[PDB]
Amino acid sequence: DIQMTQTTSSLSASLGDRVTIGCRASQDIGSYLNWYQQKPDGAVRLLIYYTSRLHSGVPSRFSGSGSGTHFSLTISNLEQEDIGTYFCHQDTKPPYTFGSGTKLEIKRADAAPTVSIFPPSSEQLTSGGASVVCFLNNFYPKDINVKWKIDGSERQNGVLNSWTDQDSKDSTYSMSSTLTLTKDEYERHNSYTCEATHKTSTSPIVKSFNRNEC
Amino acid sequence: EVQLQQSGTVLARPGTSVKMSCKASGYSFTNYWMHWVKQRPGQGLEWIGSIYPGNSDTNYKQKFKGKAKLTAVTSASTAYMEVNSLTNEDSAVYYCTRFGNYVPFAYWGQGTLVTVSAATTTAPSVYPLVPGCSDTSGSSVTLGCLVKGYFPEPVTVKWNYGALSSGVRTVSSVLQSGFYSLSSLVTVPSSTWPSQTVICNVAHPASKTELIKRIEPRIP
Ligand SMILES: CO[C@H]1O[C@H](CO[C@H]2O[C@H](CO[C@H]3O[C@H](CO)[C@@H](O)[C@@H]3O[C@@H]3O[C@H](CO)[C@@H](O)[C@@H]3O)[C@@H](O[C@H]3O[C@H](CO)[C@@H](O)[C@@H]3O[C@@H]3O[C@H](CO)[C@@H](O)[C@@H]3O)[C@@H]2O)[C@@H](O)[C@@H]1O
Repeated sequence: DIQMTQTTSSLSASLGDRVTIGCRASQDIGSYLNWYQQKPDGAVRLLIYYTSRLHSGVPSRFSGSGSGTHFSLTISNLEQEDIGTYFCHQDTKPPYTFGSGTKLEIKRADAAPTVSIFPPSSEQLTSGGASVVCFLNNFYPKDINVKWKIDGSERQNGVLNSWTDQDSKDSTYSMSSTLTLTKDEYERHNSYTCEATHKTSTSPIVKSFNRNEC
Repeated sequence: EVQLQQSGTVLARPGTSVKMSCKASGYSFTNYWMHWVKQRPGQGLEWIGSIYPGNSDTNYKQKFKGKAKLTAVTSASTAYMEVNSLTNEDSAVYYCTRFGNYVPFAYWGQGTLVTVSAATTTAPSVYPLVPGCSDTSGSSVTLGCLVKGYFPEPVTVKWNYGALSSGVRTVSSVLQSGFYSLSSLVTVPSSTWPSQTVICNVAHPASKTELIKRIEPRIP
């Protein structure tokens, strides 16, 4: 088969800047190279076909180039709506093959998270479990560290971290850290603290509550 | 106008088979090749094969011969793919897509998610995320729903049946010890909550469950 290789798996660029996404074929494929964009909801859209031809509703910012073995999709001036994963596709003849995709992120002005802490609900507690949630809202860049302290002591076990996709409108991220304990474990301690470390400050943003409600 | 509507998510045991559908509208079904594409996480995109519904001609990537079977029913304007001898490697999103004319894959289905597992379906437990009693106030408030211990994927969360979309943040699911969990949070004005019903709607297609959780202040 014809191996399609994309230059990089992820790319981050600022609004207004020129962006290039590269693709390479293991043999000469002439002009038979297509570019698709996939959104986080899984929707797939054809942007460029036959190396350089734009498709339906595709903005003039997009252009395509190709040598037969090396190809690129170029965005002249990056816009907010350009977020997604870009795949190349050769269709010389069966079997068709695809590049593995380049995920395009918007590079944004740095933004500090807004931090919220959520004690377990009475509903969960009465059923024997206890989850404590630390939520970090609307920050950039994506890289962020959450540290849990229970009665002053670090806990790493039973912690689950997850991020949103980059916000389609303002390019920020949000994330939650969930600490799972049993009710009995949870009732054996008083102080619950999450500390968020982000590049926007050298001092952690700290949120706590006491199980005593005081 | 051209639409490709694919069937819903499927959970299947190893060794069994699944048959998924792709219903076409807005064009003459029998005059275009319908292709199938596999998206497995960390495996990019993989072409499986295609069918021309007009004369039932098919082609396949060599590895899928005898593994995936492509059919079409003209009367139903529907293309089908049946994948047999299922393994965990068959867990993926499968797309149907139309080829031509003088363009490649111009129209795509929404994708069908296949989960191959011996694990049975488990509905989520939902718990409210409510600010603590001794929390600092302010013009806005952040509320949420914790969605725990479900299988298989996916779960969707909406707020107030979809009417609340602004300030919504739903993190990706995480897989742990065989089960999925996620959380969805919303920031609303302090005069909307606790003034109005704030509900999270949790849907889990595999268990056919449509759950609601009212977000209410803690017991004083
Ligand atoms: C500009 O480059 C872009 O266009 C390329 C796609 O262009 C082709 O699309 C039309 C349909 O093509 C499919 O149908 C043909 C016959 O079956 C197949 O070659 C092609 O199918 C693909 O090939 C594999 C099978 O070999 C299938 O798996 C895969 O789907 C082609 O145009 C022809 O079809 C239309 C309508 O039928 C006709 O207008 C045209 O046929 C020509 O006109 C005469 C009949 O009208 C006939 O004598 C001539 O063939 C077109 O070539 C895409 O790759 C590039 O991005």
